[PDB]
Amino acid sequence: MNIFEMLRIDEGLRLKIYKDTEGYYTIGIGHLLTKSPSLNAAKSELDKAIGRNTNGVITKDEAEKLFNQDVDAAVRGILRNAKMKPVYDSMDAVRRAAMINMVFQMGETGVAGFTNSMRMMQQKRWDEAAVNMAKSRWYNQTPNRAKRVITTMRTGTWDAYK
Ligand SMILES: [Cl-]
Ligand SMILES: [Cl-]
Repeated sequence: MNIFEMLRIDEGLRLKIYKDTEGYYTIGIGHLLTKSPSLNAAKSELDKAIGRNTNGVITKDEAEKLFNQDVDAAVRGILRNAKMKPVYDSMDAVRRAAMINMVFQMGETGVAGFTNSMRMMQQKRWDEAAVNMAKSRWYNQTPNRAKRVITTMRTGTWDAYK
């Protein structure tokens, strides 16, 4: 197990434009196209990212290609972030994966609001961090996924994904 398998489980795979849980157009493995309500807008964004006239449909290879780019960008975002980097650097690999999943789902902006939790993470206070993270819109909106990620943060193992 690695970050890629993990996120593939959490996000699934759809080759056609679809609305995610918040109702934003998305495609592939969690690739958000746009938050605007125009499907055209979306299609336009899609074509821009793929480099062709997709007509709202992509292949599996294309989806995986967007996915590689997206994972990479998320890691890089963490490293470039002054408050996150040190937390991330302080943790083992499994827990790092958990943080990348959060940033991938909610962006640097959303993750940005887990300060308190990140403090406890840095201090290796797992149980507490886990409890603090559950107090969030994130957990209330997408509880099953949140739970998986929280257990992974808490335990440092992949048990939630087995
Ligand atoms: Cl893109
Ligand atoms: Cl969920």
